[PDB]
Order: sequence, then structure tokens, then C-alpha cells
Amino acid sequence: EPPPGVKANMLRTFSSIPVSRICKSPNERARLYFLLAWFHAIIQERLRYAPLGWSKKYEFGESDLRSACDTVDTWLDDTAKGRQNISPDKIPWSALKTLMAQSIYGGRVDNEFDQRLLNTFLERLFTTRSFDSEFKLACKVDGHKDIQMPDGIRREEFVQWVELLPDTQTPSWLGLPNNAERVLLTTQGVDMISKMLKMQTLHTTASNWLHLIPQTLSHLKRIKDPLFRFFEREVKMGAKLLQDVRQDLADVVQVCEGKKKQTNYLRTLINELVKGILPRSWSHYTVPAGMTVIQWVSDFSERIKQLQNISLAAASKELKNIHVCLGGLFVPEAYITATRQYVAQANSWSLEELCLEVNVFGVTGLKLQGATCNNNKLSLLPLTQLRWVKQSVVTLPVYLNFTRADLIFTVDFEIATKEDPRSFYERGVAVLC
Amino acid sequence: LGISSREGEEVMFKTPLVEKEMRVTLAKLLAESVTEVEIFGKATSIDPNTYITWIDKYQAQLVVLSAQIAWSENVETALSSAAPLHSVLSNVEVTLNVLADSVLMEQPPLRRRKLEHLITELVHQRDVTRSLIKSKIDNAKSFEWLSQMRFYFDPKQTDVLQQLSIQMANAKFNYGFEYLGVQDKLVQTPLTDRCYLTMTQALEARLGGSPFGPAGTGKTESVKALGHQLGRFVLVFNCDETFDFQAMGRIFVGLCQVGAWGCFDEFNRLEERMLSAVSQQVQCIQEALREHSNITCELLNKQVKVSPDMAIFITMNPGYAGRSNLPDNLKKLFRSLAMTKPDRQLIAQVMLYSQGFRTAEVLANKIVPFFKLCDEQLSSQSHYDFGLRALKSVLVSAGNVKRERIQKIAENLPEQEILIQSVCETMVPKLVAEDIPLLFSLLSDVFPGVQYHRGEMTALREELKKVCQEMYLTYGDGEEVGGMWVEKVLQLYQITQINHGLMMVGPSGSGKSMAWRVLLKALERLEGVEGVAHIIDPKAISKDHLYGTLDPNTREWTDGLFTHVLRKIIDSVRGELQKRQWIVFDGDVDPEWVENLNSVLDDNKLLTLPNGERLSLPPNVRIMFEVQDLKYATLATVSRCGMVWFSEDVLSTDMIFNNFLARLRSIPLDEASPMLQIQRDAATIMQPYFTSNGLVTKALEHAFQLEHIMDLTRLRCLGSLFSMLHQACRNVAQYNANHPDFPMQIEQLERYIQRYLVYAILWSLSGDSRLKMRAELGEYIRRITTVPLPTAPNIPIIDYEVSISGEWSPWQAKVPQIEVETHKVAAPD
Amino acid sequence: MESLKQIHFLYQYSLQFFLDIYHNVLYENPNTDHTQRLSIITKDLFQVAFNRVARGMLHQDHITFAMLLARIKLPTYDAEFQHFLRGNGLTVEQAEAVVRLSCLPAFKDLIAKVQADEQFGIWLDSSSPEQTVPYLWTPATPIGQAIHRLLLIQAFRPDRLLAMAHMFVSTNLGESFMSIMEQPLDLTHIVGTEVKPNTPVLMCSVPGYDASGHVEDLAAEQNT
Ligand SMILES: Nc1ncnc2c1ncn2[C@@H]1O[C@H](COP(=O)(O)OP(=O)(O)OP(=O)(O)O)[C@@H](O)[C@H]1O
Ligand SMILES: Nc1ncnc2c1ncn2[C@@H]1O[C@H](COP(=O)(O)OP(=O)(O)O)[C@@H](O)[C@H]1O
Repeated sequence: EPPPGVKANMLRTFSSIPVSRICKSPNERARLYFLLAWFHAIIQERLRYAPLGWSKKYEFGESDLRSACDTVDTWLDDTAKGRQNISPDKIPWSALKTLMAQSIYGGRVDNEFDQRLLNTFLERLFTTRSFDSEFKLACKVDGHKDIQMPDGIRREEFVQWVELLPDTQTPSWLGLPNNAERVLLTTQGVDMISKMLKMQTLHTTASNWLHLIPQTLSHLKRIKDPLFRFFEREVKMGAKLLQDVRQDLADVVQVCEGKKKQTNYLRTLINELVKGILPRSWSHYTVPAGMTVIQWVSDFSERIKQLQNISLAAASKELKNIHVCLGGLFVPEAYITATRQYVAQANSWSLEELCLEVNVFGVTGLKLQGATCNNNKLSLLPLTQLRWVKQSVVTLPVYLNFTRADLIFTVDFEIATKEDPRSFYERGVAVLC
Repeated sequence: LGISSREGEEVMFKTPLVEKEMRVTLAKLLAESVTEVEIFGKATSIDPNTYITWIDKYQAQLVVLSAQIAWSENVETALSSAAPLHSVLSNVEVTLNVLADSVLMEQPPLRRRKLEHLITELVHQRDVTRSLIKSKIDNAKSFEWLSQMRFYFDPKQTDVLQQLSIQMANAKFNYGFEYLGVQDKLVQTPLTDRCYLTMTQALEARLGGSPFGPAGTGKTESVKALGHQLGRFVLVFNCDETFDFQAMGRIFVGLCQVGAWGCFDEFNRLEERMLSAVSQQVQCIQEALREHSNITCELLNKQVKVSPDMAIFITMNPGYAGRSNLPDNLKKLFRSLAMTKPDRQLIAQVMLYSQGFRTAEVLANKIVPFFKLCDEQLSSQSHYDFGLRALKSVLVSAGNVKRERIQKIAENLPEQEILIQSVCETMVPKLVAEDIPLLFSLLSDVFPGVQYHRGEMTALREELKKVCQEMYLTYGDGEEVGGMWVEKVLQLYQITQINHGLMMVGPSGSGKSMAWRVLLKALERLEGVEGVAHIIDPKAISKDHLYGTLDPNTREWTDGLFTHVLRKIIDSVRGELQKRQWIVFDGDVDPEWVENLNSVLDDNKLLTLPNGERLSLPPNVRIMFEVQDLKYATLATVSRCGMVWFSEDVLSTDMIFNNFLARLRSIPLDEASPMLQIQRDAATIMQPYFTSNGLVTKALEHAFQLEHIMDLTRLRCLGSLFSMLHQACRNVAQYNANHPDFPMQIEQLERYIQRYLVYAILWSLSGDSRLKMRAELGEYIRRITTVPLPTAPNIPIIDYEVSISGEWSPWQAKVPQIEVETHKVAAPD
Repeated sequence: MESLKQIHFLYQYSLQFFLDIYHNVLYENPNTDHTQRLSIITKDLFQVAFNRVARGMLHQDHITFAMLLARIKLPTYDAEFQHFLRGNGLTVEQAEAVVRLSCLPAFKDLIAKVQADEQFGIWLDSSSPEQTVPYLWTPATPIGQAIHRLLLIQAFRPDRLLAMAHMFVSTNLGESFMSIMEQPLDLTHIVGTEVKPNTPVLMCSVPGYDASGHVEDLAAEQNT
């Protein structure tokens, strides 16, 4: 498997590379190999801290690093064929950076935010400044420490430098703000305990869970405006799904109460309910994978209250003023385009020429994960205003879920001056609904 | 003596074996073409009186290649010496302007294709030059110029195959000079450039390239386009389970012997066995040719010589239901690349300028966000596509509508209405009724004003009137009882002109079979061309039966259903090619057989065989699928073909009632005769019921309020009612035959048929339910009906037979209380 | 070692495995006094058994089985040791974990100590609490101490628990007991040592990593 921590993969990378290849002059090659190796290690650990490290869990295997080594070899060999030294400025930094960001480590990258964050790291590392003795590979920890790039010119020094790395590694080496472990190990430790601790009626079960659901989910009541049509469609879907699921659950209750009715579909539904798994028949709006029936019922209660409020307000048109919950809707991209169309009609611009501005349409419920501020100066959301207008900032995603699986809503926020914008991509910032 | 080009751009040899001949001819022609195009390269202002002649003198691939070579030479020379770069930009801009003005006027055949090709090529060249100029480059050999597809020519090169060379980022290829044909040129977008970069890397590394991502984003198209850009003939194979380890080995043997480019559509259903064996084979050949670069290879336990020009390419669509994972030892042998969003705005801009629209930039910048808005807005149906395929189809529709309007009339033609007319042609049909109010309104907010009203082929309308009256079907013209259905028929006629491949979709009882039948017959009448159809049920036979099978021990491919129908078609011994020939599929969807068609419902309409035999669809052929719903279809299936949504309201209740009455009146049960006479009489009796609300529609709609043991569908129970009323007529016929001197008169037949029809509705509708539900339908029938009914206060209406005298009789008259034999108390029967 | 099968489907081991392990740790012991030989082999059996077991195990449990070897280096502390398996200012989770840890007498005073030790409050926010643990709990040995530190980190900062467990393995078997894994597996040496003929060499790979590329290099290495 890929190893744990940066040091392990760095040592394995040096082991894999034959000494007869890396040793050949110009000496610059050796340093660049180390640089490449270091970068690979960060990637090889960022995957372990998804989704913050990478929104999509791409694989970066042996062949990627092998093609990387071939690319570096080709570039340096053709740069100064026959010489014994290349100046720091004469390395084709931009060329290798492009071949890195687009093909080798970007070939499997699809979401442009990840492709943006690969280019950010490549700009951070592959530069002339790498050959400066004061160059820092990254920040070591929050306590005012930095990993100083080794000043040697041989693997016989770089390998030793890698061995002498500190034991107390944290994700801050990777640019993440040392929080994945706070869940990851926090699970594994408990799992560890369980492992050594492992080394040394259907109807009643369903009825206990289904008795109180009717007291949880309330009951819903049902011209050419771009806003009033979409919300009518959405509340129609809400009422349909509400009646379907509630009828199914009540029929399961009657089965448990003893009024026969044990049909095939009801039998399967009971078998799924007792296990606590979400019935696949009800997956009419995207949810986190493996979500439980209890979480589903809570989300359904909240959605029912949301749609009840929406119907009561719309009946009273006024959908520019009535609040919304992005992500709380079933197809929020439809709502976003509905706002686009409403602004286009209300003042008679064309839709293609519009673009969004945001600040703190009134939409609530969002939360900025990986940053915080109160003046549109993001630093490394009780109410939000959105507007559409014709024609030191960071382009962020906004995902419906808490697993960063579905890009739904792109935003451009303004960062505070003292923060490098690059740090906003290494920190894996985004907004969740 | 020459080459008979399919398109018409013929080729004549310089010395009138074959492969060398065509290569030499194309190479010498290319040398002459570049020697001629350097004039326009250096010309300050280009006169069309020489430019169009130069275009006409040579072929599409040749003229594009010559323009590319000259532009690359000019840019490299300008960088070697921002004055000269601005001069090259001005030259290419002038060429683009004269070409874009030339395309406005009509042109002979085989030329406008070349003009479109050169429009695409020149806008690509201008884009590269402008990007280079803005990010100013002073060094000739900087990477930002080295990384683009550069072309070099040296006439000093004695042998006539190697003068042209292509150079890319750390790469040097030689153009194939194999005859590629016209086809079409793809717009150069950033992701196509990324594909070229990585594919070139892999080819220099003796590997293969593996584009992947959502289906329908130019993976196979990018592969084949780059193959054309290197002069290498591209073979696309329709991979699926039918391909065993020996078949793929034979394919690799052929590839290595000929040195062609092996394009593969979907490495996701070869099964792990024939996937791992292929992994072994590709690793073997890759290592062999790596040794060659610094040879014979053991293909299927046979040493075969292998050319350096061969290559492997693996398209895939990971993430979909009908797909399988891969071994890692295979995946390490292919340089992967993810494609998810080809830049549509630039594509639309270049295509519209290729057609020559006045405001092509504005049309593209409007049409692309229109697609995005509509995709984000409309309901999440199971067959809505708005991806790249829909954009290409609507753009080609816009081009054809421009041509039609020009022929109707020239330089002041409105073009927004053309776009609206194309969108309504190809995008409106797939919509559900609830999605009509949104989409049109969206078109109001992307194209304000420019209101459009559809034409009409009234000749087809009258022919449809004639056949629809012939087949005892009701006919309308847009708003009458027969309006919606015939309107959908004209919609299908419009769609079959574009999408060679189509899906009629909707719930059962919509009229899809009737729709395409009436359209085939009407087109046959209108154009006087035999409209021939072949109906196939996919699941009713095995997939192997559907497509056929290869014996494992010799070359004998037993044809299946679809393959045999095709082989008969392209054989055309009976002049089948001179007939409107349709293959109609009727069943349900399963990827296991659907995605084997993915290479014949797509721009490159062609499927392959395990033997390597290739079958293309002739132009007249159309493929059509009649389907209920699309619950189990990948995005590829939806994107491959156009849609027609036959909602449940395409046939009103009165429509089927009138069809039943017409069939009753016209054709007899045995084929005014006696049977016909009683049929017409009975139709007269029940005429106030088989129409509008009446009683039959009321009962039919009431039937869906009651519980059933199976799914109540309107058309099932209504066919039941029709059949048992046919039996009512047969009963009257038997009664008349029973009295050869006292035939039934109107005063008896009226009572008989009225009571029979009431009983028929009441039973046929509630034909499968519990006793209480049948009683409930009886109560409904009592409430609505006008016929007299039994006066028993508590006997259900279902408990009465209709006497041949036309009088109700309780069933208790037919249940004798008998005493069976003691010999046979409970014996069988 | 045979009880490992409860955790995974790959954790299948034979008696020949242990026979080979003991045969090599005996004949190939790094040493000539009898007591010296016995002490050295007592350490070497643990070391070689851990190495051989965990070179064919996934990383998430490389600590796990290792610590169970430290279960059988114990004088004995079972009564308080088996608590953290029984049960599974401050936060709710920390509060309940601490109250459950208070069942044992040794930490019975924590209810007062955490109230008095403000430096403990600061240590709760330490970046590396395992490296510096306060002792809020009548002799005490290094191993008993390390067990107490494991229990404390479980109660308070379980996020770093896996780290502190390593130190416990160091407290009994050595700091270098685990350091043999953070390196590339020298396939030539292990193949020449442990793999006799008739022993099939299984290379199992987590998805996304191919093992074959290693062995081919070995085939290139040995010129075989
Ligand atoms: N426009 C029409 N006018 C009158 N009768 C019609 C019309 N369209 C269809 N019908 C009748 O409706 C019945 C069902 O239509 P059709 O035979 O076309 O089925 P279909 O399209 O194959 O149905 P399915 O979707 O259930 O597979 C047939 O009796 C057909 O004659
Ligand atoms: N750059 C482009 N401009 C216009 N249309 C394109 C472009 N690239 C691809 N297309 C269209 O996209 C479709 C999908 O091509 P393909 O890669 O074969 O799909 P798949 O391989 O997923 O079946 C083709 O029909 C092609 O016409």
C-alpha cells in the first residue's frame, strides 16, 4: 500500500530510484528529484485526508511518479546536454510545471478546483527560489517553525535529511490545518480498541422506530413567473414524496400491529427498516452515502417544515423577499437559475450576460468550512444576500452535502490582505449547505 | 488510375503497392499545395479570385494541412526575428475575413466542406497567435510555443514520406500520409489540447492513451481527430462481451501488421478474464516496441512482425451502472486523462463562423448558457439530455434552417429566429408537458422578441389525413380531437431528418406503434417510396441471438437478428437501398444489448464484429426504439439519439372510442351484409355512449378509484370491453340464424345491446378485483347509466345475465342444485 | 497470532509459520552465556514474530497486534489494564470518558486533580500531548506508567491515542521495536530467508497500488 506519512514515501521513492540514474550530472537533477519526491509525498498523504485534501479521491500511483521522473529527466537532459551545471534560473520551470499540472498529476484531475490547487502547489514548489538556501518547503507547525529545504546537492545528503525528520508529523506539512486526525485517528483508536476486544422480532423492532414518526413529519398543503413555477414544482415533489413515504410507513406499522398486509414490497421494506438502512425507493433527492433512516427522517421533517413555510408564504410574487435554504431544496441549481431568470425578466437584461455577486435574494443556512470572517475578508453565515449584475479574490465551490461530492454553486469571495490566496487552496476551503 | 472518394474529393495518382501509391500522391500534392499557400502566407491582402481557386485545386485534409504548415512556419520565423508577430496576425486575420465572406455565398459541392474546414483551422491559428502575442514571447524555443502542434517541412528530404514532420512538447511524429477523407474537423478547445499533449506523451513513451469521463464529450472523437491530424488511419471497435481473448489478439495482430491506430470505445464490459489477458498482450507488445525504439512480437503464440506506428487507445466511461472495474496492472500501462466539460462557447463560436452567421459570437454566447440554464432548470426526467450532443445537433439544425430560408428567398437574413426554430425542432420534442411552460419562457429571456411561428408540410398533412381515415383512426390538424397525435407524428417526421437514430418514449397506451406506422405509410404515399419496416423485440430472444455468434474453431459467424437484417439491407439485392427502410425496436432497456449499438447511433455510424467485419448504416436507414420508460439506461443511451415523448394524453378517450366504432362499422367479424348490418345497428345503439363523458368514459375513470389485484391500465380493460361487445354482436348473429324466418328487429336489439353494454362495462372494467370493488363499480354504473337495470334492492348488478330477449335474468336460474353420482363424488373433472 | 482471524479475511496463519519463526530465531539468533542466550532469544522471538506478522498486514492494525505482544511482556497489571477494553471544563465526550476511567482506584482522584491542574487544562490543547503527559494518578514502574498514559490519552485526547500506543510498545519491547517497518521491504532478503521452495509468495495490494512492479524489479535485480 502507499505508506503513512511523508518520510516513509520519501524513503521508498529514493529506494525505488536506481542510484545509477539520479547520480548522473548535472548536480541540479538530484535536487529536483528530491523536490519531486517531496511533492509526491504531500499528494500521497493528502489523499488520506479527503475531502479536504482532495475533493475527489484520485489515485496517484507508481506510474504517475515514474512518468514524472521521465519528464524531469527529459527536461533537464535537453536543457543543458553535456554541461556539468545548470543555473537555478535556467531550469525550464514553467515547462515542467505545465507538464505536471496538465498531464501527469492532473490527468486524473477533473474538478477544476483540484486542477486549480495542483497548479497552486506546483507554483509554490517548482521555482528558481527552490535553489535558495533559505527556501522553505512548507510550514512545519503552528508554533513558528518551518521545514528548511536541505542545502546539500546529493542524495547522500537528502536521504539523511529525510531520515532526521521529526516524529511528531501533522497535516500542516501538507498544508491542511491539522484537523483530519481529529476525526480519522479519533475513529481508528476506537476501532483499535474494538479490534483487540474482538481478539481476546423484526416486526417489534420496526414498530418501535415507526410508532413516533407520524408525530415527527407534519402534513403538507398544496402564473408564468420564473420563481412561482419552480417552487410549485418543488412543493409538488415534496407532497408526492411525503404522502408516498408516510403511507408506506403507516402500512408497515399496520403490518407490525398485526393486520396481515404482509405483501412482498412491505416485507422488503420491513427487512430494510429493521437494519436502519435508507430504502432505495425513497432516494428522490441526493443524500450522503450510507445515511441512516433516522437521519433521513430528521432531514425529511426539516424539509417538510421548509416547504410548508414556502407554501404559506407564496400563497400569502413575493419569492424575491421570502427566505430560502440552498441545499434544503431538492434541485438547488434550478433555484439558482430561477433567480437568474427572475433578475433577467424583472429589469430586462439577457441571461447570458449576467453574473453573481454575494455578500453577508436572501438565503440562509450556508457555512464556510476552512475559513471565517465578518466583512467579506476571508481569513484562514447567518444570512447571505445574492444579486445578479451584467457582465485579492478567491474562487470557491459550494456543495450541497457535507462530503464535497457534488459541485453545485460557484462563488468568488474576497480575502483579507495578509493571507496568500494560494493558502486558500492548500487549506481546502469551501462552503457547505 | 485514381481513388473513388466517397464524398467526391477524388484523388489521381502522380504515376497512374497501393498504400505506397496513395502516400506518394498525397505527399507530392501536399508539397505543391504548401508551395502555393506560401503566397497567401506572404500576401498583404488576399484576393478571393486566387484563394478560392487554390482551395478548389486540392483536398480538404490537404488544404488544412498546407495552411497549418504555412502558419507554423510564419509564426516561427516571426518569433525568430511585436511587429512581425502582428504582421502574421494580420495575415491570418485577412485570410479568415476573406474566407468568412466567401462562405456567405453559395458554393459548388465538395468546396463548402473545405471552406468550413479552413474556417476552423484559421480560427485555431488565430487563437494560438493571439494567445502567444498577449503573453509575449521573445525566445524562439520557449515552451509556450513548443507545446503547440508545430508543423515543419523540408523539401530537401529525398524520400517522399518524411519531409513533413509534426513536433509537440518533447515529441516528434511523422504524418502518416494515409488517405483519411473529409469527415469533419473538430474545434480546438483547451481540453482537446490537453488530450493532444498527454496522448503525444504516451505515444512517445510507447504507451497507450486513455481518455475517460462522462459519455459524449469527444473521447473517441478526440482520439480519431488526433489520428487524422497525424495522417494515421483510425479503426474504432465496438467492444463488448462478445470479444473473447483470441478475437482481441487477432485485432492486435492486424493492428501491428498494418500499423494503424487502435481506437476502442468502452473497456468496461470485456469481463475480467479477457481484460487481464488483453493486459498481458498489451504489455508484451509495448515492451517489444520499446525495444524496437532503442522487431517480432509473440501475438497468440505466433511471432509476428510489428511496425513502430501501431498504438493502443482505450476509451472508457467509468461511473455508470453497466460498467466494470479494471485491474491495476493494466491501468499502469495507459496514460489516463479526465474530460468533463469541453468548452462549449468556443465550439459554438467556431461552428457558427464556419457556417458564416453574421453574429456568430453573440449566437454562441447566447446558445451555450441557454443549454446550461435549461439543464439546470427543467425537471429531472430519465431521458433529458442537454450535453454536447444536443449542442452539435441544434447547431447543425441552425445551419440547415439557414440554408432552407436562403433557398426560400439574402445577406440581411435574421438569425435569432433560425436558432429558435432549431431549438424548437430538436429540444422541444423531448420535453414533458409540464416542461413546456418553462423552456419557452427561458427562450423569451435568452432571445427577447424574435418571435417565431412553425411552417407546415401540408402535403404530408393531407396524406396523413388520407391514411388516418383509411386505418379507422381519428384525424385532426393541431387543436381538434386528432390534433395532438398527428402533431406528434409530424414532430417525428421532422426528427427523423436529423437524428439517424430515435426513441419514441411514453407510458403504455400512447400510440407509438400507430404513430410510426402511419408516418411510414404517409411518407410512402407522399414520396412514392416503399416504406419498409422490420420490427424486433430485444429481450424476446437472447442477446447472442439478437447479434449472432462466432464459432470458436473456425471463421463462421452465424448472424443474429439485427445483424442479419442489416446484412440484408446493405446487400440490397432487391433494391432495398432505394426504399425508406426502418428498423424498429420494441421492448425495454438493458445496457447489455443497448450499448452494443453505441457505435451506430453516433456520428461515426458503424458497428464491428469479433471477426473484424465492419457494418455501416446506409443513409436511408433509420433506427427507432419504442420504449415505455428509461429507468435502466446510461447517459450514453439517452445522448445517442433524439427523443419523442408520447404522453398519456396523446390519445384522448374519445379517440379510442371512435376508433372502436369505426372498426365496428367498417370491417366485419368474418371477412350491407348481415354481420355488417347488425354491426352498424349496434354501433348506432351505443353511439351516445362511445363518446365524450357519456357512460363509458365515466366508468373507465371511476375504475381507477377502486383497488385492483393488478395494475389497471386503460387500454387493457378497454380492449376487453371491445372484444366482449364483438361477442355481443356475434350473439345477435347467432340469434338471427336461430330464427331463419323471424330476424331480430330494432325494438329487441336496442334493449339487448344496451343491457349487454352496461354489463360489459361493469365486468370488463372491474374484471379483476374483490367482490366489494365489483359492487362499487356496479353502484357507479347504477348512478351514471340511463339503461334500465334490475330492480332487486340488494342483488349486485354483476349477478345478472342478459337474455337474448334483452331482459335481465338472475344467475340463480343457471345453478341447478344437483346430486352427483356416488360413483364420482369427488373424482377429477 | 491465530486469534487474529477475527479482524480480517487475510489474517490466516499456519503452524508452519510459527515453526519457521522459532527455527530461525533459534538457529539465527544474534547470540555465549546461557543466561545471555536466553535473554537475547526472549527479545528476538518478540522482534522476529512482530516483523514477520506485520510485513503481511495492513497498516491500520500494525500497531494493534504489536501492542498485544506487549500484553505478554508483563509484574502484572491486568485488573486496571483490561478497563479500556471493558468500557469500549472538559467536553461531554471527554467528561464521560473520564468518569468511566474513574471506576479504577488509580484515577479515582481525577475528579479533584483536573479541577486543580490548570497546566492540565493547557495540555488539553497541546499539539503533541503524548510526548508530554501529566501524571494525575505505592511504587510505579515505567511500564505501569505507560499503561496509565495510554488510559489517560484514551480518556482525554483519543485523537492521539494511536501515537501514544507506540510509546507503550516502546516501554516494553523497545523504541526500535517498530522502526524496522518505516523502510522499503528488502524483498531479496526476506525471500531468501523465509520463503523456502513449495511456499507460494503472495503479494496482496490495496486497490490503486500494483505489487507486480516490485517483483519484476527484483527479477531484474537478481538477473533471474
Ligand atoms: N390516433 C389514434 N386514433 C385512434 N386510435 C388510436 C390512435 N393511436 C392509437 N390508437 C389505438 O390505440 C391502441 C393502442 O395504440 P398502438 O397500437 O399504437 O399502441 P402502442 O403505441 O404500441 O402502445 P404501447 O405504448 O402500450 O406499447 C390501438 O388500438 C391503436 O389502434
Ligand atoms: N469539439 C467539439 N465540437 C463539437 N462537437 C463535439 C466536439 N467534441 C465532441 N463533439 C460531439 O460529441 C459527441 C461525443 O463523442 P464521443 O467521444 O464519441 O462520445 P462517446 O465516446 O462517449 O460515445 C460526438 O457526436 C461529437 O459530434
